[PDB]
Amino acid sequence: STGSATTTPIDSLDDAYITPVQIGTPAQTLNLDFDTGSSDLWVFSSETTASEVDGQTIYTPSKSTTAKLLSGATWSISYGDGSSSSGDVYTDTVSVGGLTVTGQAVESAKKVSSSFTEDSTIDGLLGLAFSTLNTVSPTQQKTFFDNAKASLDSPVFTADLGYHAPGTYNFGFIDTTAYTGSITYTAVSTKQGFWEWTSTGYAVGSGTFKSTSIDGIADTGTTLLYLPATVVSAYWAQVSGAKSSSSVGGYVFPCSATLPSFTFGVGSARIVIPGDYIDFGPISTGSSSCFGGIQSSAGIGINIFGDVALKAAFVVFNGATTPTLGFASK
Repeated sequence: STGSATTTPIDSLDDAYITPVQIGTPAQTLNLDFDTGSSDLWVFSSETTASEVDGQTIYTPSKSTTAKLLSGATWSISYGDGSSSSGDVYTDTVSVGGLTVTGQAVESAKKVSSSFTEDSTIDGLLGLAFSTLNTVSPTQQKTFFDNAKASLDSPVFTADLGYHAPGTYNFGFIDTTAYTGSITYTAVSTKQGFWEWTSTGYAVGSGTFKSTSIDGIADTGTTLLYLPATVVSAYWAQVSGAKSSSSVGGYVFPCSATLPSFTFGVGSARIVIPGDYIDFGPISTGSSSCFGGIQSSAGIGINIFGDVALKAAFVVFNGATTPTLGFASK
């Protein structure tokens, strides 16, 4: 089997991407944030505290003839941005782009933090990291991909995120029309539960490539590119007037700037992030200070190849017995 679904930016900055997901019988379609940095499929629901729901579409398990309470199971998750959610668990039929999993754990939120409430466009998350990170207790549950894997034509999924445009998540096949040149594959460590890999270096604009190992995670659920302070300083030093602002929470730059590109290494291959991808717009409405899309990972504890990086590539998440990651230009 295979599946193919379009993923759409939630706003004009590509802050996140939503993908329609069918849950239950008859189908209830919710728009979920596919997150290769976490491993829980959770949804706004009829159980979510009413004051914490503001415009989201909810899953109502009592209206699904295939929903079953997973008795005694609870979940609770905290994300890198400080947001969180928790609740109980149902199993139900879940379909993405024509690919169906029966008996998928659907984690129903009883509580969500303010950031989730305030984002009316995201109805929940669909985790695509390794199932070892799944938070369901006392019986850990499998991700949608893990459940689907054995049925797929090939044990892979691909992320093809758009810049200010829709893109695609495919399951079970590699669309050879969706990228240019060849795909370069690189080793993955699953020791921390992430799609963790090592970039071979970077360049800023038309500058020379610096060969240096940068361990980080491929994370579709993180907006920006978070890299070591040395690398980030070298980038922003090429933008007149750019500075790190403790009050804003990262590097800002004059909105009048033209940003240089940023290149990262994948083995001997190179992925180029155009400068425009690094512009996250005014820090507040009407400001002439703009927020940068490359930020320091210092104090996160891990480097994160988030959407800023991934949307410059066609990315293969290869879930074979020994997982790997592939990157192609597009």
